[PDB]
Amino acid sequence: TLSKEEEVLQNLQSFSAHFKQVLKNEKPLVYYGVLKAKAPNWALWVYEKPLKKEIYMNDKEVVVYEPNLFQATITPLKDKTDFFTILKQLKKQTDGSFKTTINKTTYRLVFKDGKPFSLEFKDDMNNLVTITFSQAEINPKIPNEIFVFNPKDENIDIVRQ
Repeated sequence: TLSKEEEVLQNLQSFSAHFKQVLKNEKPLVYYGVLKAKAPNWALWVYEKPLKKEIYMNDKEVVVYEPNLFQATITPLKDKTDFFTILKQLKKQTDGSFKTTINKTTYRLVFKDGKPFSLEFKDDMNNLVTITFSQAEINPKIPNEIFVFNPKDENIDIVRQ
């Protein structure tokens, strides 16, 4: 009664992948990085190119660290919308994609060769965000400390918005 993709989501406890992030508008400026996610609701997005940014996320908040600025911006989250939460919520659609809606934003996951392949949603400006995964790993061992925002030094301005 579970498809192969449905079993992956049921059994999933961690995930890592390289990603390409495209936002559709004037000219596609494409961001590249690495994603690590882990139960219960932890996620880390490391952008490597062309800008370096680290986005730590859990159930309660998101931390956006901009090393070029020596600044971290913290936003409390009212809805659980981290990557692992979304996956554990997806339901299979008639077209074979997977979807879920959280706070009026619909997220669409497509699989390929048995692994998460792409994630698509509108941002809060109604712009379409497409994230494509490569070198995807199902249930890798990801050490917990990777997820701890450790400045590490203390030049960092902490901005709350």
